[PDB]
Amino acid sequence: GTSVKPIFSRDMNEAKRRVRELYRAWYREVPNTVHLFQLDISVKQGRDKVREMFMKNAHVTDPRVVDLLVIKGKMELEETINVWKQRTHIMRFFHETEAPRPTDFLSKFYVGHDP
Amino acid sequence: TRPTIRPRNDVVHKQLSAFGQYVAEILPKYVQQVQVSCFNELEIFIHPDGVIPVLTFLRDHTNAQFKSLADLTAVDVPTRQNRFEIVYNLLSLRFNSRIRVKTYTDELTPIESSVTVYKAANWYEREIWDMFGVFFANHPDLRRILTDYGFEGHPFRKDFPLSGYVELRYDDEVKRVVAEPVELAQEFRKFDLNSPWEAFPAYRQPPE
Amino acid sequence: ELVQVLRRGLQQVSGHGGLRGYLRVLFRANDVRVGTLVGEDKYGNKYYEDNKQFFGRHRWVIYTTEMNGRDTFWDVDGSMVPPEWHRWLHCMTDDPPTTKPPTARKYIWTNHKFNVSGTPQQYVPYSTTRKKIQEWVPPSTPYK
Amino acid sequence: GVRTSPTGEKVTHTGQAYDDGDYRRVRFSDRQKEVNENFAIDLIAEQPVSEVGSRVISCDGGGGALGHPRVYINLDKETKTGTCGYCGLQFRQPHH
Amino acid sequence: SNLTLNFGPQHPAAHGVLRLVMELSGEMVRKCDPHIGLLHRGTEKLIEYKTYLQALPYFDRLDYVSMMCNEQAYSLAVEKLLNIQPPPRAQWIRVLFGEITRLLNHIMAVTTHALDIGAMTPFFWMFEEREKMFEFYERVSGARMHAAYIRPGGVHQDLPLGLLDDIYEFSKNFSFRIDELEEMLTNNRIWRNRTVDIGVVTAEDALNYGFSGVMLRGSGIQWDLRKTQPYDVYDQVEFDVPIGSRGDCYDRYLCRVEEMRQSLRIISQCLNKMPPGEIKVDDAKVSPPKRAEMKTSMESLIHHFKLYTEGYQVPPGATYTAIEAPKGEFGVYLVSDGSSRPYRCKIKAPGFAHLAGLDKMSKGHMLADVVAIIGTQDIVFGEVDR
Amino acid sequence: ASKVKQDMPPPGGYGPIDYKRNLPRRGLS
Amino acid sequence: SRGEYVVAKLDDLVNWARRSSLWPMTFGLACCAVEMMHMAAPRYDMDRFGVVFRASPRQSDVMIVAGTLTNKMAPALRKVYDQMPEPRYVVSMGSCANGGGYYHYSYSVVRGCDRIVPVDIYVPGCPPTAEALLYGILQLQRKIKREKRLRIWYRR
Amino acid sequence: LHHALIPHGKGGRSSVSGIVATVFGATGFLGRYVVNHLGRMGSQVIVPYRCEPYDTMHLRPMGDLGQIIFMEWNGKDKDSIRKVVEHSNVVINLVGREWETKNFDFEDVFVKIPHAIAQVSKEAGVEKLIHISHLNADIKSPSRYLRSKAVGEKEVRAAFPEATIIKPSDIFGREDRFLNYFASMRWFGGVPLISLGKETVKQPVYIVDVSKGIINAIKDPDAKGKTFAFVGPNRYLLFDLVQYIFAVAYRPFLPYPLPHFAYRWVGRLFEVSPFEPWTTRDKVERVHMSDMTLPHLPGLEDLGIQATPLELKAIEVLRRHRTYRWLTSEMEDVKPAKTVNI
Amino acid sequence: TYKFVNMREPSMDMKSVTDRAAQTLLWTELVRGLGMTLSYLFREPATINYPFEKGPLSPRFRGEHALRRYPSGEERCIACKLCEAVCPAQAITIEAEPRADGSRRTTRYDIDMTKCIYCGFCQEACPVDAIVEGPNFEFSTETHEELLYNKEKLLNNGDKWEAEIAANIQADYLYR
Ligand SMILES: CCCCCCCCCCCCCCCCC[C@@H](O)O[C@H](CO[C@H](O)CCCCCCCCCCCCCCC)COP(=O)(O)OCC[N+](C)(C)C
Ligand SMILES: NC(=O)C1=CN([C@@H]2O[C@H](COP(=O)(O)OP(=O)(O)OC[C@H]3O[C@@H](n4cnc5c(N)ncnc54)[C@H](OP(=O)(O)O)[C@@H]3O)[C@@H](O)[C@H]2O)C=CC1
Ligand SMILES: COC1=C(OC)C(=O)C(CC=C(C)C)=C(C)C1=O
Ligand SMILES: COC1=C(OC)C(=O)C(CC=C(C)C)=C(C)C1=O
Ligand code: SF4
Ligand code: SF4
Ligand code: SF4
Ligand SMILES: [Zn+2]
Repeated sequence: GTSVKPIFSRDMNEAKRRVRELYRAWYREVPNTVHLFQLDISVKQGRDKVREMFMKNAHVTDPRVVDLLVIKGKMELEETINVWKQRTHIMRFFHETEAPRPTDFLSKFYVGHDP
Repeated sequence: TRPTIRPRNDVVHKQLSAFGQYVAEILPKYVQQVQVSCFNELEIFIHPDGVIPVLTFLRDHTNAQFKSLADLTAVDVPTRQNRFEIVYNLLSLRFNSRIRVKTYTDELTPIESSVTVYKAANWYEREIWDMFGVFFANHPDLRRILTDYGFEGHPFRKDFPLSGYVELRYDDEVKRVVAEPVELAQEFRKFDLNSPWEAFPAYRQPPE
Repeated sequence: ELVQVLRRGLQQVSGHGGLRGYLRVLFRANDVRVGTLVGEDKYGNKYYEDNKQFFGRHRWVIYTTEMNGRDTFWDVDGSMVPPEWHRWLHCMTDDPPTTKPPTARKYIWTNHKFNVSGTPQQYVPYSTTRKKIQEWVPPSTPYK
Repeated sequence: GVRTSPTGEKVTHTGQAYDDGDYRRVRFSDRQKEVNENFAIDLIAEQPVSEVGSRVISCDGGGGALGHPRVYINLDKETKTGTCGYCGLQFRQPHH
Repeated sequence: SNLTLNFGPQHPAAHGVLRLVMELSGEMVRKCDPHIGLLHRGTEKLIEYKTYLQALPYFDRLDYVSMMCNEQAYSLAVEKLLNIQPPPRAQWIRVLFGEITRLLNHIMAVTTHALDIGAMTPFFWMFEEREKMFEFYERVSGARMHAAYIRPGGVHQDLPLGLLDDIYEFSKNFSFRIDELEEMLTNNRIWRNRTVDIGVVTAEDALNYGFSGVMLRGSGIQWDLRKTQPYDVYDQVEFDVPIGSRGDCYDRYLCRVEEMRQSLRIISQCLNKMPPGEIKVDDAKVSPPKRAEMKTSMESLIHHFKLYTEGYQVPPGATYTAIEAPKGEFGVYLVSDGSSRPYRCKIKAPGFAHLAGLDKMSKGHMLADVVAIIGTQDIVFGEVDR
Repeated sequence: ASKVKQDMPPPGGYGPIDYKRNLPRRGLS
Repeated sequence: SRGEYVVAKLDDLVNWARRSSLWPMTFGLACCAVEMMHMAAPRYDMDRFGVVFRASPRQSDVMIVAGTLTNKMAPALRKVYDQMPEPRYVVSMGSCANGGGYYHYSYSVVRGCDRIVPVDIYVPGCPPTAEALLYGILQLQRKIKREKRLRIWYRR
Repeated sequence: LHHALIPHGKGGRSSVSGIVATVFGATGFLGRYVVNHLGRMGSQVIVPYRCEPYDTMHLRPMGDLGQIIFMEWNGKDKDSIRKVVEHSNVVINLVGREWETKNFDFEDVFVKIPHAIAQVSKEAGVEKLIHISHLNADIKSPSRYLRSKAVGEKEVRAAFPEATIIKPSDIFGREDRFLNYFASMRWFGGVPLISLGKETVKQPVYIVDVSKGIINAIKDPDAKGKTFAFVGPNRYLLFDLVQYIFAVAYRPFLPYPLPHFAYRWVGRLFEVSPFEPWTTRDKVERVHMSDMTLPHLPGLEDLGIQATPLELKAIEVLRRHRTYRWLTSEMEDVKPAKTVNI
Repeated sequence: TYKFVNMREPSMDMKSVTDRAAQTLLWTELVRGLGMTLSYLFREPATINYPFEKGPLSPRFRGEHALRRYPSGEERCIACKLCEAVCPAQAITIEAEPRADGSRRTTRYDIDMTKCIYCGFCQEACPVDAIVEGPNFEFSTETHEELLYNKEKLLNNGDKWEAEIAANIQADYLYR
């Protein structure tokens, strides 16, 4: 049994339903974010970025972890809708000033010691 | 023994012990332990499920009347299966007394919000959520309070690094403030200070 | 008692050496009070006291017009005061260096320097340690 | 005791001086390199050796509580002077 | 919809760094949402990375209007965990400088409150007195505000030979400055119009919202930590606790002025009853020895070395220690694991709970009324954000 | 080995210090 | 040459007008703002030098960064700096604003405000005394006395 | 490789990149981007400046402590160049002016100064020199500006044989004189275009692409004596480009044809300004001249850079030129213009 | 013991009622405030004439750091690293080695003045009075780098300010 208590969801089905509701809300919100913050990206770029964030935590199989992730996503959406975030906060998702780092062994061997 | 040593008060110690026994007798369902420190502070260790009843009793009981919540914070002890220790400090103006209530939780277990008992809890729980990642159920409005917008992690956890993972600067190409991985010109220097000789024999632990 | 104030003003005018010195001190320091001379720097600063003034205005300095290399007729700053007169002027002691000279040391600077920031002489930081790792030097002779 | 280097850079008392190939020298262009002129090693070498008539002497650096912690120095070795570990002052017993 | 406005952080009336997001209907305030953390420096984790002596200067910068009071609270917590007792002269010095610090804080609060409401002159009149008290601070410690003077052994140094005379000279005249400020503000009809019946809070709501200090006393609650839970020598001084009856801004302003007068009274008593003796505990495993002994005797040098490198160990245990700071109850929850570095140090700032109640207090008021209510809560964000 | 010298109040005590409110009436009817 | 003399005199006039009328923004962060207020207090009376606080960035000439700059606060400080009309000057006051100070190793603190805005004068101290801040302001006035805008324009 | 110049760190602000670069003309349009890119990875940057130091302040936050060093220099003084290149392993030349001043003309800024920089850098032992020319540089070009560019590139090659020459074409960006120049022409009400702009083809290139190309040329061992051509991915007729610029700015477009001699007269009239001229006769000629195609030269793609199209970066420049009504319009609204590609 | 601040009741006789009516209609308390401001107008201001006049300080004042010497010219610092250990801001960096004459001296002594909090803990910890907080407070710079002090700068500060530092230490060491 392992005797654990829930946050919101009983199993993975309800957790997936909450995930889908959060995704719908973010997808609806993206064009308003592009308009209000005067972003130079397109709506497609924003929705692709939204999709990318969800995919990152796709592997998780625990309903409590999924519930907490949905709570955090709702908090982030609330920050975005009320314009508590600024333009810099929204653009931090895109890492525009970070130089790309190669994943190949040779590139890493050449630059430094880090694995 | 006289000049440099703090004097102790035994009347307050006896009174606090009696009241601890009183509270433990009234609420056997939730009270796991009662302690009185030797500088006359009374603590009550409870099961998490009794956060709301116990507090309510202490707030509304005629003989308790702890109607002020002085502080509410968390302590992180990674070696415990339940990582986080939740501490309520209560003050009774009627009886001019103080009491401490303690419980525990882990990363995935919610604790019931005590805003219905004390209004002051509203921000404190938010801080606990921001700094430690402990979720409070039925909180009217739970979100970050201290950290920057979009900040990732809970900085008051023991395994969170002191300087964090990201740092901010102004970039002229994008004409805005940007975040990057932390790089320090001078690394913070860790000091190994503990003496290899035991200081306090009264706190020695059995050799297992 | 108005005539007393006016005569006080006329005496203030005449105590700066006439109209020229009075205007010079009026335009250099924005103040025309006449005090008692306590001492003079080797750089040219003059020090005055007037114990009837309230605490803070009872001691002052009239800066020199020419310190080490720069013209200080208009450009003066508080870092032009040498340390002994610095101790007297900030009321950290009652005894001026004229009556209570500092202890002489062979390593104390004989010439005070003011703040040098924004100039060629400014301080530039650098590491004061030697090289840590020594590299192998290959031989200068061919190997075959 | 400040000496110059082949590039003209002044040598500090710790002995630091940039090599000719070192690019960091560029930080001193149109500015100056701050060097203290009073080398403490030469100054402490200038002090005379005290002669005392006891096997053990005591040193506190002068000025009482304004000096260093008081230490005791043994002067049994005839072909050597006893040196203070804080001050650098030297003591000996009369010989010859 | 309502108009949404950013009040601060770059605002004269924001008391530093505060992002008040207000929802307004016209100039009526429908909702206040305080956003804080613009001065969150992560003090508690940093303290977790220091020895007990190294962490003391952080309490100077928590509430940078009442420095020695925070030093006193932290020192009392460490003393309780150490099971040691400061000497009497140190305790009398602590209470004297705590009352001087309360005078400084109350001057700042009242004058900047009046400045925000629109009266600028009393600020200028009283900041000269603030500068003289800064001179007292510097003469005792070498720093004008961040003294680091009060330490878990007592105080760092004894008083200079002429300090008490100057403190007496200042104290015998401060009451006339209080009188001039009162003549400017207390009976002015514009001041009363801007303060009376503004930000009324009931006693029960004040208790349940976690209020403390004047924010309780203005509503008639008869509470004061110096009278009910005295700490150093506060049981040996006589003073009255001012109590309000309306629970509004005007009553709290009157309470603060009366508390300044009571502070002058306590300062007089402390000046007359200063005893002789040492100024830190005569226990070299806690308090550092004198310099002359450290340069003369082996044990003194060893203890100086160890206290300045590793620091003293504190027996394991947890305490909650609170004081009546000028802004309300100031507390420390300090946990020791037996080593020379604290395991956890939670700081309780009265401004935290006071600002959390801003939305309740602003119901049915206007923008200028909210500015006055901000001033009446006596908020410094160094302690609110920590 | 002279007498202990410390910052102390003078023999007897300091003069009394006023602290009460002082707002004279100062007006006609 | 006549043009050299005329442009030099006009430079002197404009520089004097700018340094004699320095209006800092009403902006403070932490402990150091208390010493700023004491510098505005009667004993030092910065207003006697021509230094007057004004709330609006549009009516300000100098920004005094007096206190710790957090990561949450940095975009707002950059925004109010950008909204200052030019010429504008920045004065860094205290260790926190200078390089981080007591909170240099914190996760939420910018390590010196010069990572966000360019700085003209650094004032050391924790906090610097009101006298030290006044010294820094006068040093900025002397620095403004030294600029050669019209002479360099004529040299072009 | 001189141990102190061995790269260390992760490539961030506090890292060591092993680059010591002297950037002439670093206080201009391209200079700020080049200095920012060098300071991002922890290079030691030397900025020779002739202007008022107040105008260099925006370059101060671009580097860690001690990584950006400012020094005065004179373009006509060899010792200043010697002083500012004595310690660098890379010298970049971004010196240029769109108009001629009473003290410096095109021959001074595009031939004499680059030649002096190249010669002194070669004598000092600098191993890498980057020289910026124009894609349209021609010895027989009608424009004075282009002819001096060609002569200067020849002299730079003569003085520093192992130099890398980069020829961009009409860089556009926030502080440019290309999109801003055409947007500002709304103040006259109509847009005068020679032959209605229907016989001019442009291939504009993004500023960040040029800066990244300079950085990659610095870090490319194969680019020693190479000549590159930095151009954008699309070619546009001038009429279509100006129409798109006015559409992104949401301003009414009123193009009318002006004869060449009349436009030359207007350039003459505007040249008389003692300040920065609004336009010049040389500028008018350059605007109306088609961009050259040089397929034999390597380009941005040979340095690992995918050229950014104008359609993704026009809004960040032209949103400033909109009125309040059109300020919030998104970037995918303005129907990208037609390209004459192949 | 407690007192009330706002618990008085006005008199309801004709005399007091007419006095309050006169105060309402003739602005008496506002005139009193105007009189107070007029009184302050004719007082001597508290402003001092900086920089020709200076604010008062004490020998305990903590300012710019300096490294000191013995009267022979030998440095006092023996590289014990107590100041480095105690510094609350980690503003001090020390490297040391045996000197050519076998002495225990530093090869690196750095203070980051933009990290320092000017608490004076280093001078309390020092057992030979080598590192001190001097009396100087007017050392603002134009760049960040000028505030990163090395050993040469600190020794120069000591040689520059010893004449005042020794006198200041003489006035306070009996309290230490
Ligand atoms: C016609 C209407 C339009 C134009 C309006 C112009 C207004 C008239 C010009 C006003 C001139 C007054 C300025 C002179 C006062 C300077 C005082 C003196 O002190 O300045 C010194 C040197 O002054 C400057 O170097 C030169 C100032 C003036 C330069 C030449 C005068 C040019 C006037 C031409 C006017 C024409 C205007 C253009 C018409 C189109 C430097 O000292 P300073 O740093 O201050 O003080 C230090 C503070 N201390 C003393 C307390 C220690
Ligand atoms: N922008 C474009 O469309 C493309 C640019 N070109 C070339 O790219 C280079 C840089 O372009 P860009 O940034 O736009 O030009 P800018 O006008 O923005 O700046 C050019 C730099 O050269 C300096 N400079 C100019 N003249 C002199 C001089 N007589 N003496 C000393 N320094 C001087 C300027 O300094 P100061 O501020 O003091 O005057 C300035 O820093 C130039 O060589 C240009 O020819 C290549 C294709 C087109
Ligand atoms: C009277 O002029 C002044 C102000 O304008 C009203 C201020 O805001 C301030 C800043 C203090 C408030 C609380 C913003 C000061 C110090 C001042 O002197
Ligand atoms: C004491 O409380 C405080 C204020 O209220 C008086 C402030 O205005 C400010 C800052 C705003 C002005 C411009 C100093 C700060 C930092 C502060 O701490
Ligand atoms: S530098 Fe010191 S006084 Fe200034 S804000 Fe930071 S901690 Fe406070
Ligand atoms: S004064 Fe304090 S913070 Fe500064 S170097 Fe000394 S110990 Fe460190
Ligand atoms: S300055 Fe003093 S405490 Fe610091 S290393 Fe030197 S001798 Fe030790
Ligand atoms: Zn010795």
